[PDB]
Amino acid sequence: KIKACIDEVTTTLEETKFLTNKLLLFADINGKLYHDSQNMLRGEDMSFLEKDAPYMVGDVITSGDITCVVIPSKKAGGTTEMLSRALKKVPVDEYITTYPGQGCAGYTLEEAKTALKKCKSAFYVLPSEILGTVSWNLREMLAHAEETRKLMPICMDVRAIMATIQRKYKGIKIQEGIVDYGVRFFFYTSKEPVASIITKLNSLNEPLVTMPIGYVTHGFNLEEAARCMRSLRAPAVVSVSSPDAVTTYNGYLTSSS
Amino acid sequence: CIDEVTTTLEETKFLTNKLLLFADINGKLYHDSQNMLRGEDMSFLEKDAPYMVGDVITSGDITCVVIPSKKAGGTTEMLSRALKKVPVDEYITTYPGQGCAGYTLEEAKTALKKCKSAFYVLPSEAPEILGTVSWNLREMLAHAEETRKLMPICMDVRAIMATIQRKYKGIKIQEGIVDYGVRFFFYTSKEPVASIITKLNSLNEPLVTMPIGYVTHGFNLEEAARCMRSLRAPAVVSVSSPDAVTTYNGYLTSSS
Repeated sequence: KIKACIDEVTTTLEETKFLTNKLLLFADINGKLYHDSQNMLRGEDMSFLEKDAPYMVGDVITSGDITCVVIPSKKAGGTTEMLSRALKKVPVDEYITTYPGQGCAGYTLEEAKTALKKCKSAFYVLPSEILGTVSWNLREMLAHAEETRKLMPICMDVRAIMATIQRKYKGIKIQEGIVDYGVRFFFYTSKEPVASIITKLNSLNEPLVTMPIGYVTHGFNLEEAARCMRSLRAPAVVSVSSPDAVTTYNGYLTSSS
Repeated sequence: CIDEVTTTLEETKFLTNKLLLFADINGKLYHDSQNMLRGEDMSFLEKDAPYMVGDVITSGDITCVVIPSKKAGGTTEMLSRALKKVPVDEYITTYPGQGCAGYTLEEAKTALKKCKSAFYVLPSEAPEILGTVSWNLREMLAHAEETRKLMPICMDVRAIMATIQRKYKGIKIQEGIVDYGVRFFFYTSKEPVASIITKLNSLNEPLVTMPIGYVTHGFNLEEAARCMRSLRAPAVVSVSSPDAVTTYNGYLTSSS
């Protein structure tokens, strides 16, 4: 059940803390917390969560007032029914939590809400850059990346883009990952899932100039590409098709699923 | 649009000639689409690989569409959009994206119904001849040791590992094949079900196993059964109680 959303308007954190001290965190099979659950921590010792890893979906781990549940991953085939069932394994109580299974190709906000509402526990739910969206063509993007020395993610499987690159940067040895030849490229495939490309770029944590990842290449429309791009944390200049798409994209990026 | 058929492929070919096959990014066909072939030259499908979701490839009367994979995050909306790229016509086809952790029958039906093309839908591979038993671990191990059958086991189930290590003292537990008293096939809860199923289908040998993914990967019995339809290697499958045998067989024999 969802007792309240902690929007700071209607409900506040310090006031909810009178009701319960218990937190419900969401983890993956590897014992790694979902980003929203990680942002709920304030220097608590989370070492205990790796002491018993790897986990099975539905595994419940408790240390003091922190409870962690191992949830199914949507980007690996997990359904809403599987999500609700992993939540039913949590001992019935009052918890401060977030929407489970957010973001790139993860569960939608409505699916996360449903799973929390279906649960028998009472939940106090905490809620889950625009300045970077441009409308530059490939030429303009390449010129920017060569001048700034920024990393430029590029889908290796877009034939028209590869021909342009090979003609502009003659003798380029195209290979997966980092290729520093005129421009510092980051070559990725349409085979590698978007969430995986995003994790690799988030890890590399450096300035990027890119198109919205997965748009067309991985079967995403603009909205779906934007929703996945929310999970990109590395500083990025993001180029959309037309100037008309800039506002559209910003709208999808700024919304709630 | 749709006309679900009780009749065979060779029989349906009297109605129309065009086939709609479903492929992945690598240009490899989905199992149901591969079973629709009768020695046709499929080399052309590799000539232009890798593909993007939505790519349409035609040679003669065979049309292939690159569909999104549900077991990799694909949605129904993505599936319907890839299908809208297929030229409007009459096709003999199957339900797209069937398989383990693939799209459900209702999601596949919806995507085909959303499409403007007219379909003659051949049934999926699913079902009398069943080896569903209700054996406990000890019984399963005794059977595997005497028959020398391969016994898939989830390495991350602590209680199962303790039993194994106590029965087969000195066992060096490692991923994959470990031949020590029983020929085990150790897998992780990290590896997806469809991937374990593919590895076992490839090894193609007699198995004695519990329904793959049940509990370990978050599946309830119904979901584990639905994934088990994709298992083709000969298998003895053990469920909890004798009461679960019929329940499981029901889920295995059913539609979705």
